This record gives sequence, structure tokens and C-alpha cells, in this order.
Amino acid sequence: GSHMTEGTIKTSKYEIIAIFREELRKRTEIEIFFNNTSIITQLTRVDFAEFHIQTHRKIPSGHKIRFLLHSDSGKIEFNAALTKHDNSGVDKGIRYAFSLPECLQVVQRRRDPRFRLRHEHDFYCRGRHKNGENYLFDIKDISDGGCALMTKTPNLKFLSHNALLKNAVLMLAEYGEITIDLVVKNVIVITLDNESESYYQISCQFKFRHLDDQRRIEKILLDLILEAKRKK
Repeated sequence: GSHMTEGTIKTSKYEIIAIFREELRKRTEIEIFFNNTSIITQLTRVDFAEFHIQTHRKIPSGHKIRFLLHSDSGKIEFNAALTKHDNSGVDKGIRYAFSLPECLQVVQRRRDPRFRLRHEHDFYCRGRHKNGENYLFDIKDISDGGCALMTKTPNLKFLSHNALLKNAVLMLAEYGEITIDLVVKNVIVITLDNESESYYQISCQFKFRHLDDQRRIEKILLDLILEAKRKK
């Protein structure tokens, strides 16, 4: 375009490449999110098709990863899938290659995907495990990417890391029901002391079946967030 600056959304391949090369040169901090974890590092290489980072951590593959480039111009958020990985022979670290993003969004706000919203609503998740056993969970918090489920009587063998809860149903009161697949990410036991009660919290990632399902979730979020703000 004719202006110096214009879009918070970048889709031009040439601009995107140009932006990565510049941030590389400025040693801009890149933040990588996966599951529970966030690491800060720098871009180690930029070419026409891919960008590299190096880290000793294991990062899930075959899945789009959330990034944040903490540029001077604002946070540049994008998703990118891992294409290659091996040992970059620096303290024997791992060199990851990611495909260049095809869309960038410059935001001034830090949108940490690891955070989930607490609420007052009567939301539950019901379904059957692989062996036909019924389960029920309280939906304690929720984001557009996942939720925390809670129960005092978990069937732990079906809740291992990356275990899949297929055909799980989100009972969302006034918002209706949403059948979805959940990927178990993390299980912790929270104990309240005052007699003692232990609650199991299972953190899950949504595997949506349609955009319509995600949009419904996003509308609920906007309602919950608004409610939470009005609560201050």
C-alpha cells in the first residue's frame, strides 16, 4: 500500500519473510507456547520457507504451535507447524524448523493461550470412556482452546497424557450442548485443608468438530470475560 504502516494483519509472503529477517537481526525475543509451558529464545535462522529456533525442550509435532514475537512495533502473534527437527550440536541442542506463518497479527496485548477463565456457570462435561463407563466432570474454567475439568472420582487410566476423550459432551446450561473431542494434557490433585478434600483437575485441549462449535465457545467466552470484568 501507499502508507508507511497500515495493517495489523499481514498476509503478504514477502512482508512476512522481511519481518522475520528483521526480527532475527534485532535478536527479538520469540515466545513459544505449548501445553503448560512457555519458553523465550531467539530466531536462529530465517529463509524463504522456514524459520528456526533451538532449545533442549521437546515440542509437540504435527500440530500448529503458538508464537509471540516481542517486537518493538508490538507483539506479533502467529501459529506455525514444525517441519524438521534434529541436533544442532550446540551443547547438543535441538534445532527446530517451522514453516513460515502465512498470517501475522500485530497485537499490543499479550494473549497468553495457557490462561483459562474461571466462572460461576453450571457447566459440566459428560460422556463414556472407551469401556463404556460413564464419566462426569465439572467444567471449572474455559478458554477458546481448552478447559479444566474436575472430579473427585476420576478413572485415571483413561486420563493419561495425550489420552483422547472422544464424543465428550459439553453441557453449557443456557448455551446448549456441544459434542467434542478432548485431548487430556495435564492431571493434578488439589487438596483443600481446613478434614481434607481432594479434587482432580484434568486440563484438556479442545478438538473442535466444526468452526460453528468453536464460535459457540467463543461467544460464551466473550460473555464470561465481560461478566468477570464487570465483577471488578
